[PDB]
Amino acid sequence: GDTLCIGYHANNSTDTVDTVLEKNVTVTHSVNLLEDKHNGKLCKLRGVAPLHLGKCNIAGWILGNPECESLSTASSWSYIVETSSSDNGTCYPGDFIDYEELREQLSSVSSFERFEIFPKTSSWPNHDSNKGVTAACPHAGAKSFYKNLIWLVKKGNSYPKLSKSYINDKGKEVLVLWGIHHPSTSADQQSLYQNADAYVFVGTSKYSKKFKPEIAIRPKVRDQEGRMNYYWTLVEPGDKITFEATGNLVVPRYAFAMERNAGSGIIISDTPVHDCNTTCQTPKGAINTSLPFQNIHPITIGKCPKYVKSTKLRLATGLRNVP
Amino acid sequence: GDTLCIGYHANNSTDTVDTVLEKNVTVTHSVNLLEDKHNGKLCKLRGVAPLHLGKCNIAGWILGNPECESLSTASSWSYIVETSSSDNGTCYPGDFIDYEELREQLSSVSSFERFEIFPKTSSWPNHDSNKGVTAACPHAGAKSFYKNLIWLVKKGNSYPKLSKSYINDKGKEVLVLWGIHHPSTSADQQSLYQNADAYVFVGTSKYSKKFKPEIAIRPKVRDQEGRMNYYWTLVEPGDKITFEATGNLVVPRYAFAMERNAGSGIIISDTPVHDCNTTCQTPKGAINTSLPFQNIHPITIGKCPKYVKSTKLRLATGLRNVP
Amino acid sequence: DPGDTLCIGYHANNSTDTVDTVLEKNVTVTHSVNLLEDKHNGKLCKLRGVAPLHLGKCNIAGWILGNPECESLSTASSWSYIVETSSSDNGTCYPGDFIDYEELREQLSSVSSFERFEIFPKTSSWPNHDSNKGVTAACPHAGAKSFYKNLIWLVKKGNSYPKLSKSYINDKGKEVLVLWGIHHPSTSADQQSLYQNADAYVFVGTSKYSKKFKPEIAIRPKVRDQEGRMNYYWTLVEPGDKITFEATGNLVVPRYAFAMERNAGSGIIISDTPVHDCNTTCQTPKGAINTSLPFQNIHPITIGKCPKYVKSTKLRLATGLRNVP
Amino acid sequence: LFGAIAGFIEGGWTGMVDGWYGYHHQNEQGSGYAADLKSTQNAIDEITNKVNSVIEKMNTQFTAVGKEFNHLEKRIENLNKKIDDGFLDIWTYNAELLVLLENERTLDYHDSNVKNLYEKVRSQLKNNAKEIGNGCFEFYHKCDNTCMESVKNGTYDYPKYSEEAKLNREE
Amino acid sequence: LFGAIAGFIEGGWTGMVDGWYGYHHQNEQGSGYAADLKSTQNAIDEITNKVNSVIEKMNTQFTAVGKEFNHLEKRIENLNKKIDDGFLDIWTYNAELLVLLENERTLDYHDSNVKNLYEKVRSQLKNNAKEIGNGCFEFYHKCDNTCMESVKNGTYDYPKYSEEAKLNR
Amino acid sequence: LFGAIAGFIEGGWTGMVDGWYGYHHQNEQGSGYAADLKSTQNAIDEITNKVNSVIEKMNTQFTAVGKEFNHLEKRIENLNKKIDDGFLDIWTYNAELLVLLENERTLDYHDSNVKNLYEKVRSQLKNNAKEIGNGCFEFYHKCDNTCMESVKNGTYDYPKYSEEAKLNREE
Ligand SMILES: *[C@@H]1O[C@H](CO)[C@@H](O[C@@H]2O[C@H](CO)[C@@H](O)[C@H](O)[C@H]2NC(C)=O)[C@H](O)[C@H]1NC(C)=O
Ligand SMILES: *[C@@H]1O[C@H](CO)[C@@H](O)[C@H](O)[C@H]1NC(C)=O
Ligand SMILES: *[C@@H]1O[C@H](CO)[C@@H](O)[C@H](O)[C@H]1NC(C)=O
Repeated sequence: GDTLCIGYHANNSTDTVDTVLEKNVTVTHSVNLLEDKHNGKLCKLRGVAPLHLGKCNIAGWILGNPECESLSTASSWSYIVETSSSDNGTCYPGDFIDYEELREQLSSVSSFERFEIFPKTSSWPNHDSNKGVTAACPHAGAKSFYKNLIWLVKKGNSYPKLSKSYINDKGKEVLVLWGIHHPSTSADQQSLYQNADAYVFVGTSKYSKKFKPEIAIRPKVRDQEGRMNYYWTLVEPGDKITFEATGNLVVPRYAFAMERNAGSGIIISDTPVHDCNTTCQTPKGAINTSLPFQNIHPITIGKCPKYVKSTKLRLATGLRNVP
Repeated sequence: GDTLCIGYHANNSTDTVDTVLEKNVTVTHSVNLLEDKHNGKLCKLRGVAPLHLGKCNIAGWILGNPECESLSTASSWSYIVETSSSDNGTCYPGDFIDYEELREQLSSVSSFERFEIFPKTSSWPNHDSNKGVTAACPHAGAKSFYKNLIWLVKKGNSYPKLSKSYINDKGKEVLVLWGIHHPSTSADQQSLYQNADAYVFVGTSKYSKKFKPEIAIRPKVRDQEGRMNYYWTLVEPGDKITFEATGNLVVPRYAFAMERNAGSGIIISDTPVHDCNTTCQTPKGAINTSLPFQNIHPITIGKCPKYVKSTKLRLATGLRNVP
Repeated sequence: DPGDTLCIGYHANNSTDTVDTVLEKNVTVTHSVNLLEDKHNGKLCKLRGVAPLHLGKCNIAGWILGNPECESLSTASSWSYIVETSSSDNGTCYPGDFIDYEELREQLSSVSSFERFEIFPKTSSWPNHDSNKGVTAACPHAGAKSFYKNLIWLVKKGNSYPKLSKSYINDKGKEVLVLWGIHHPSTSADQQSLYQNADAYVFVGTSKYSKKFKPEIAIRPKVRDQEGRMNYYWTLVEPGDKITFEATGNLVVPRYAFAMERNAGSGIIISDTPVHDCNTTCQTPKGAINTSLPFQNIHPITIGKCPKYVKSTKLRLATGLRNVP
Repeated sequence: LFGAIAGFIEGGWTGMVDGWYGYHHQNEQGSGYAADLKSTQNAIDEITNKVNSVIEKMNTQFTAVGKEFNHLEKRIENLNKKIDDGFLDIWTYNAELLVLLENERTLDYHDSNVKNLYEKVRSQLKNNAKEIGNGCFEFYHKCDNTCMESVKNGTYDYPKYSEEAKLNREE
Repeated sequence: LFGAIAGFIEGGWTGMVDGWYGYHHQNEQGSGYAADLKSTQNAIDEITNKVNSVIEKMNTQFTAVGKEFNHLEKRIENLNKKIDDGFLDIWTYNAELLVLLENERTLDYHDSNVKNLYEKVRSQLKNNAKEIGNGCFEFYHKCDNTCMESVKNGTYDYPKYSEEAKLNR
Repeated sequence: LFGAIAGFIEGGWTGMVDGWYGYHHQNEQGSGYAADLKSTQNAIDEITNKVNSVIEKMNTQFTAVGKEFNHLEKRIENLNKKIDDGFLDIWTYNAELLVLLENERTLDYHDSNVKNLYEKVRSQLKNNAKEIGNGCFEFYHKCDNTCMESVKNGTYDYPKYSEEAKLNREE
């Protein structure tokens, strides 16, 4: 007799999926819901490149460590990259106060301009701005210092009361950093600043702090028994910052006008940076995906798939495959 | 030949729902699962009203800024409201130490009473309690000061060592605040307190701190080149607090007996406050709902629906609607 | 009349277990499994086969400082978490702040190796200062005035307090925890009586740490009979690094320090549940949970590899069918 | 999907107003709609339960979401922002999918009820009626209002009409 | 729902003890219950899988929930409380709903199996048997223990019996 | 489960390449496979929708996961670790179960479609064809290519063939 039969597709396929009732069911068609591929590159995020530090810390880079000016300084970045070899930072030993908060705040800026707040050539006529140099920060073989600060020292036999202000006319906020130096011994204090019993004061509308030298011998670090502490503040548009000192103040030379962004981060990685566009970035490489889940890395930056611990998330689209 | 037919309801309805397989399916009956309506009011939470500051900060309110005593001071609140115009705070410039923690601890109190720990009239017979007034804190046109503190100054030519205790007999904890004044110049220090080299000490069973004046000129704020720092501590029932000083102490006048609550918060908003009951409060208005989700505001106080990003969450109850 | 009969049907039984579904409550089923762990063993156990440190009468503070009441404790070189009791009460017996105390307790949570040693031997370390009269009514031992075992309260010898200077280089290959104190007398008479020099100072330093301390002389309200105070400080000295002390008064000096290897995320439980020789992979202040199940309603604050805490009272999964006898 | 709603019964009835599922008879005494009370009532019960479940299982804590951080506390301020955003993302995703999955199942629930109502009837009449399709049965005999209702509550008497029916089934 | 369990087959059998689904015959040689082994076994496999899935997919980190805060850290203490409470609310909600959704589906799964077992049989006998309703078939012919078993494992011989059946029909 | 796929229709067809569901005819003019275009197309639409839903409902915030803490900030460092792990555990569990549940339902969706295609045909032919089982129908009459297609799009003429069919069925 003539016959009509109802049936369903079967094919080549060897994809398997799991269901709640059965494991390893072969299906005709199927789609993976888990992104497991990255591009092995550090990319631009929302079309703007990261700041890449290479040899240096963030500390090394904003203080202006002598090794850190091989870096072309851009006015914009979407996140910051340090490498495992990012080693040049504070070359004169000391605390960098609220360092982590600085690195957070500096994560991502839409505008960033370096400028000379206190021009070296005309700012300090009663103090020595040239002998402020150390074996702890060497440059072309010679004793050197940070590019963005100046270590003032007495001129002849006098350290007169120093007093100096800056008003923020930049229209953005400006980041200013300074240091205070703690000699090893009384002989060193007197030798560098004359006045035993020196003090420093730094002030703005919101900031106010007095500093006194803590004279003692610490364990040798990069050949120094003294120490320098590093400080920073953000001066608001229209506000003024004033320095007053009778010794021990390592003075600002360059400061930074900037416009902070929002939440970005710092990645530490040896993945090479590329001209390359992404919307989700990890320390291993970028993820270009539509998919809701990834297992590449828990710590991402951008607009990212949710990180999961699974190795496969295969969704059935076709039917059970019965050849 | 007569006939019996099986069928199903259809109607007026134009509500649509989405399913995983199909978008925009018209159904006969339907219920929204997402609360999207608020009442545009700030209300009483668990039947007790918030503390509404108006013109003032919390700082200005507990210190007793002269602009802040238009406020009727209740012994109970469920949360605190500041407005975008809440501007009168510390009128003599300085840091308010652990301010944000204070505001957290003061969020919600079941009992709150202001009293005079150190009565002005009898507490300071060897110091001047009347000339402690400034253009930085004006009242009815005249120089004034905070209501809750007194700025003690030398009497004639002497500032004798001051020493004063309070034992907490209130049975609750008491909040005490005090300040320490940093003059602009040596001439001012001596002028106000006589003794160059003054100090202050404040102590309880758990609290101990010495303070020394930091004399220097800061940038002008509300016409002041000196500063004042504000401090606070919670004295436990039975414990004692003692103040010792040879100058620079701005002394407590009023303190606060109180019983802290639990986790409430501070909302800053210009939404008007109403006699009105709610169990969930947002800066935009209150949410009276049975539903599990809302898209009104991520930052709520009370017992709230979960905040989501969606615009509709319509659950089908009836069947597919087929006219 | 009737032809042969074959019927199709399904099991029914004894069972009284009920489950809920989205459409119906309280449906009796034939077979059923609970998904929510609600039983604990009422004991404090070893986590990953290593026992917790149990402090008994003492704080962490009293235990590392070496409060005189705290050396009934056998000091093991390894622990998986720390237990304090509601009676853990002997701590800093001379009143003061313990700086970064909570951080210290976090860091000391769990150590895979821990060894106490004498960094500055009492017998030979302080030939120009008095190391025997540093004792107080605030810290009593066998009826007599005493002090912490792990620190020494140096005082002037005769009429002099010469500038003290003393270093230690960390040769232990692990990090070492060193603690010290600074003492703030009550009055100038006391300061001078104890250390001679009005205007003493203390400095402490490593490669990363540096701090100067000055005495804050004043009378505080009395605690355990004291009007002065002592502050307690600590730091972790990395392998190869050196720590130096310098002082002209007021320094309560280290005697014993601790070589150690920190673990990872453990925690401190405060509980009166007894500790047992007993193995677990999930621990709570009420007792241990030995379970395969994904959820538990015993306690929100657990340590180990645990079921997720939930607020429910039953989570019964149906395995059989609707039961219709 | 069970193949009834917008399936072999291709349309709904705006005429039937007193329930979700029911009948349309046409005999000698007249015609009209009547909702099946028992299965409609049962469905409104179970759907009410589904809605109440999705609402009432939401355990809710008294909490104050907002926190305030100072200018040197951006890290913890950002930590805090991370947790709020983390919760946003899971509550948004779960709510959306919960709605999607339940709707899909509600519609199939209804399809199932309709299909079972149809089969409850075919089961009873057997070959005393012709399956016309479109969920209609044509009786091979006269079926008055009392006969119609015997069908509606499951008490149809098959043998009673078998001879009359089988006569007409030939013709 | 598939309409079988507490449906057109209105009750269960306490008499059938060796399986979840099965048969009750009654012929000339006797009567009794026998569980369908193959479809019972298959179901216990799948339901075991369901239970193991709900349990084994739970990835679990070694962690220590508790944290200690000092009297000047109420804010971060409260932050911490917020994250504990947040998790409590999502795990509680998901667990409750998970159980509700899966139970509904497990009951429907069983309904489906029974309905399919019934149709597997109606398919085979066709008009050699009368559908009585209640999940029973009345044979229009003699069906002995060997005939009964030919039905139970899908090897019923329809033509063999058609004449005998049609005579009685 | 609806009992069709790997059920009463025990195997699939590697021979039918242009769709998910279809027919195999065999008459006098030849034999071959033809996919049912309408129900295949409908299914690919709906399954596309399911995939897109699971993907597109994921709302995603611009965030930077990482945070850096100082040696005296272990507590908040650990607090931060707790939130990252907590999210890990919920997203892992949800994603795994979502996939398991949806797969189970997709497979049953297909089963349902096949079963409805079969019933769509049985419904039309009635006793003009013999249900052989295995999803096949044997016609009691000649059914040519035009007849075959009248079946495939729901326009089979039952009365047209009833006499021819009933002769071959009975006499
Ligand atoms: C920049 O960093 C480099 C390498 O990280 C430093 O070079 C080392 O200096 C040390 C300490 O003085 C010497 O003993 C070694 O010879 C150098 N080591 C290596 C690995 O090259 C250098 O001191 C840093 N300079 C600045 C200015 O930061
Ligand atoms: C109070 O606030 C206003 C407006 O915000 C300000 O102009 C005024 O000087 C303040 N005065 C005091 C005493 O705080
Ligand atoms: C230890 O604790 C007890 C309990 O109150 C106290 O009386 C005693 O003085 C303490 N001893 C020391 C040395 O702290």
